[PDB]
Amino acid sequence: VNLEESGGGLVQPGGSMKLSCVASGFTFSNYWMNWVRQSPEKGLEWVAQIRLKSDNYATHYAESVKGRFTISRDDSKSSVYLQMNNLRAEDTGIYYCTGGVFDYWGQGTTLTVSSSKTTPPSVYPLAPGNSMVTLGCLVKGYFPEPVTVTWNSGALSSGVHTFPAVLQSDLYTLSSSVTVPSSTWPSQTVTCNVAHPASSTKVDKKIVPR
Amino acid sequence: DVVMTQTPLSLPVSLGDQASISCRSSQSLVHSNGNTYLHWYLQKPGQSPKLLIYKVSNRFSGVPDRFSGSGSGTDFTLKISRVEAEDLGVYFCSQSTHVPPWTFGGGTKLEIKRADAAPTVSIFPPSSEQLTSGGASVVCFLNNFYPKDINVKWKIDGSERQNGVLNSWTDQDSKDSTYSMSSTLTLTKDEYERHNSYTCEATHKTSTSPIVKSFNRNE
Repeated sequence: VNLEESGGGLVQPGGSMKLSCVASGFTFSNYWMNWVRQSPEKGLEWVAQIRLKSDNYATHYAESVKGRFTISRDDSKSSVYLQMNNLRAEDTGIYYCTGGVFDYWGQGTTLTVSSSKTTPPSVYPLAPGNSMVTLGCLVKGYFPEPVTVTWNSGALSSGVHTFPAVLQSDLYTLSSSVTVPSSTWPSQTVTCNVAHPASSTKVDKKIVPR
Repeated sequence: DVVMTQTPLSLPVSLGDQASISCRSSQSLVHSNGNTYLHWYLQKPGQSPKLLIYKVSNRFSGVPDRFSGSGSGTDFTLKISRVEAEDLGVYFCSQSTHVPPWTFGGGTKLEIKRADAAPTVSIFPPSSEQLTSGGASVVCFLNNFYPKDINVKWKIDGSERQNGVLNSWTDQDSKDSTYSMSSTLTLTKDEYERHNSYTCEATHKTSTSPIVKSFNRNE
C-alpha cells in the first residue's frame, strides 16, 4: 500500500498547522489510522488514533498532545487529518501517517516548531580544482528542514552520497557528492537538483570545470 | 505506559551469520486472548519504519523467511538467519496490548561488519558563487570507508584549524556496507584569501599514514 502525507514545515511556537494524509493500495475505511512522530530526543512516539464509522469515530491521544491535537479522518477522500493547535517546540519532529498498529507507514513529513523565518538554500558547485571523478554540491543557509538532493534529476544514484544537514548559526548546511567515470565528465553533464519545499524553491546546479 | 527496552543499542554482525535482538517490556503484554500484541519493525536509513513481524512470530507481507520472532511474556527475540546487506538499519519493537498508549522501543541499530575499507578523499576549494557572497567553504569528502571510526584534521598553511569545521556522516550504505563522511571548513572570504595551502587529513584504521588531499589558492 501507499500513504502520502502533506503539510508541515516551519511553524512559530504557539501557531497552528494541519497535516493531511492521502491513502491508497487498501480500503481506507476499514483500518485504524494513527499519527506517529520521531525525533532524536523522543524516539518513536505514538501521537493519535482514529477508528471506523462502526466505532463511533473513536479517538485516542497521547498524554502530551491531548487537548492540543485533533485527529480526523475522511473516508470519502481517503484522507486523515491532524489539526495541531498551540504547537510548542517539543512537537518538532518527523510525523508518520500510519494505518493499523502499525501495519502501514507513509513517508513522513517534517514539522519544525521554531520562530525563525523560512530561508531558501544557496547551492554551490563543487568541482575538482584517477579513473573516477567525484563532484559535489554544497547547500548552505536554508531553513527549515528538509531539502532533497538528486543528481541529473535522479538519473545518477549509484555513486551518490548525501549527508545529513547540520544546524549552525549559518542555518542548515548539507552536502552531496557524486562519483562518475572521469572520461564522462564534463562531456556528459552532471547536475545536482536541490529541492526545498518549505520555501517553494528548487535549484539545479550544473557542475562545470573550474 | 508500558516501557519497551531494546538491547543492545547497537549490534555488529558479519554477512551470512545470524543476529538476535532483545526487546523487553515493563509488564507481560499477553492479552487475555492469544499471545502478545508484539510487533517488530525495520527502519532502513532514510526511510520510514516497516512492519516486519506481528504477534510475536507472524511474518508480514513480503518478509523473507530469514526474519523470525521468538519470546513470550516480557522477553521477545528477533532473529535474522544469514544476515544480508539490505538488512542493516534500526530495528524497533512496539506493543498494542496495554493501550493507550502504544509504545515503541529505543531501537537497535544493525551494523554490517564488513572488511576494512580506506576512505577515498576528495578536497574542493570554494566556488565563485560563495566567494561573491563573502563566504569561503572548503569541502572534503571521505567516501566508502569502514569501520566508521575516523578522524579528520584541517590544516591551513601547515597550521591546524578546529573552529569553522562542520562534519557529517552518512549511515551505512547497504550496497557496499561502507560509511561516508563530509568535512567542511567554512571561513570568511577575507581570511581565506590570506592563506594559500588548505589540507584535510584522514586518520583511519586502514593506514598508519594519514590520507592527505591538498590544494593551493594558486590553482
